Amino acid sequence: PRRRVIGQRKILPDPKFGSELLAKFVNILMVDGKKSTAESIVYSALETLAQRSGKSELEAFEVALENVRPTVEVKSRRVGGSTYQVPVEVRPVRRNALAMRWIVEAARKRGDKSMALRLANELSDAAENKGTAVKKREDVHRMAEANKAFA
Amino acid sequence: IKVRENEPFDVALRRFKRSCEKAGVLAEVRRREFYEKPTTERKRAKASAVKRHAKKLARENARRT
Amino acid sequence: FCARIFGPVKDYECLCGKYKRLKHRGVICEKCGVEVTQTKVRRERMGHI
Amino acid sequence: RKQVSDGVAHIHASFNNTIVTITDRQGNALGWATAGGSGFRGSRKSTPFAAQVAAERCADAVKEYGIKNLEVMVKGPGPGRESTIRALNAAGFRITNITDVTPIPHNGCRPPKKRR
RNA sequence: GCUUGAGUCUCGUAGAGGGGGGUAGAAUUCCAGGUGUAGCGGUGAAAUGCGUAGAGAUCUGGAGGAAUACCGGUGGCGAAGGCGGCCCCCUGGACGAAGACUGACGCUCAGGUGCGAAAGCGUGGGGAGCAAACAGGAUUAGAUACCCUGGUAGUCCACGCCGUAAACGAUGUCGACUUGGAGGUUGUGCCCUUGAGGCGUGGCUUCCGGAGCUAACGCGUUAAGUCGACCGCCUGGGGAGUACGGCCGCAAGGUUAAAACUCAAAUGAAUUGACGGGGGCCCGCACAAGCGGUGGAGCAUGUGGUUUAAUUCGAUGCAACGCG
RNA sequence: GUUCCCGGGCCUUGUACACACCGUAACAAGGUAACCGUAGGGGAACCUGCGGUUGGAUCACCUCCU
Repeated sequence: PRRRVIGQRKILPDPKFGSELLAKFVNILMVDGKKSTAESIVYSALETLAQRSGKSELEAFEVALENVRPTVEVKSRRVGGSTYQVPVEVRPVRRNALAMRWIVEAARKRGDKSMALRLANELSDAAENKGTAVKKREDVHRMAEANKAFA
Repeated sequence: IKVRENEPFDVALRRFKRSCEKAGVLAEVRRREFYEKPTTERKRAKASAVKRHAKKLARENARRT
Repeated sequence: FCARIFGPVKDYECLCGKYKRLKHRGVICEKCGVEVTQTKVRRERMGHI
Repeated sequence: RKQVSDGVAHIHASFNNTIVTITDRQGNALGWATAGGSGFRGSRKSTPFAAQVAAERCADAVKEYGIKNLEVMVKGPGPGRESTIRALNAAGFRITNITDVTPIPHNGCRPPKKRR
């Protein structure tokens, strides 16, 4: 808001792994403020996705994160008067603020079973490039190349 | 007028055409004559042409900002 | 090679040229301190770091 | 046809129209292309993008003739004059030389009139 | 009688200064011929028109017609108006170094005379472009109005008539006097024009200022500062810078130039607000990226309307509707 | 991040306004700048052509060379 050049604040790291990528995903997957109730679910989800993927509970999350993390977010920043989108290379901190946002929007759609299992599906789908999670990431990337003449 | 350059271009290079007149005589032989017009607008133009030099004289003596 | 750090490029001559007066002595360029004195004394201008 | 290599593309951009007329040095025309004959009716003909489409409609209708070292004789510094000569140098043409052959009048006769 | 006033000659320069005629070149309308396409043109948009009877577009040859991009400079000439290729002849006005003289021969005005952009018209020719009256399509409730395509008058060459203006740097004219700077334009004298200059003098013109004037803005050696000489104009606005009459005109009118009545102001300079689909910067979750809702559903509450024996009154854009 | 959008402030430009923003021709550039002179025309304002002047407005942005 007109002055902020401030970055990101502090969050409590995960009580298991030294990954705070995972630590941000829990605060976004929770609802009605209940983080304890939400964190135990991420655990029962991260296990079965890694169990259906082929590797460990940490790389089966980072390697499954590259398939759902864009590089571009196009924003409305005009120079003249016409209406066009400008391909904006986004900061690395917001890139995750794109991935672990749709994966959550995935855990709230697809009426499968428990939350830990529907999530275990959508990121396992991302681990094999499929599903609604990885799907929206594809769509944003398509929003970039069609507007890459305006520089 | 005529730009050529045998090989190092990878560009059209019409910079002397614009450096000639281009719109110079376009703006003068495209619409109605009206003989007096330029005279008046060169009037406001000339006074503002001396004004920047008046700004050159306005920056040399003080500006203790 | 500075007038603010050392002195006048020429005798009573400011860096920017705000003082092309060989009468001006002492008065500095208010942008950056250019105390106008003889440029020949710049064979004795001692500075530091 | 014509056995021509010197495709003289007379690019004339009036105000709201980019009419390019490829011919020969003798005058034997090959055909034309226009920012208005391709569509874009309105302030759209006024855009060099239509003049770009123009240089492309002019980039064709010559694949039966064979212009290679072409001459770009420009007149009419209106809508074209920019993304038109550049479109030819982007359409696969080796322009021997871009010419601005403007036999400007000394304003002998009286011209029309516009915006009042 | 004598000279600082007026004036001319010897010796020179520059110029959209005027005048008669002739000529060069491009562009445009159009004509003939070869090529060739289905669009050109125009506007915020549409449309009249042209088009297989081949337009627009390209090259060559060419006849009318008017006008000179770039050199172009709040620059030059002139009483003013006004006026931009070149050449031949004619020629007015302005200015200067060094001398020669009559010796104030100087200034201006009612009646009077001359110039007079552009336009109206008469006459021998003309019509490319633009374009009064007018026609078609639209903006529109309407168009005789912004726009486009056509088009009579006019525009041009030569002779005249009515003899008019913001004919306005609004500054009447001859002249003398009054600290400077940036300059521009055109000559000249002196010193080695070694050199892109230094020191003075006249014409025209622009900006900032002192003296002084002034309501103020500002003018400021070209004055609105200081005087003398000559003429015209004003007595609040409107009526009206008009009718009619003298004089003049083929036509359109022109010059000199009022009254009755009514109103109690007309006008100018200079400032702060109101508003701006004018410019710049900044602030608030205004927006960008996300989370939860009203509206579809349930409960409680409220207002208008309706009805009733009565269903108090008030607020009733944001700031009324769990408010009293 | 201030270039989009709603409201606000400061500086600034402009006004025949201060009683304070049948047809729009002037006052913001009134989205067509104004007035004088002349001929003609239309219910009518005024408009079209020609000559002049300032009693007119911004010279702020978007692409290129040091």
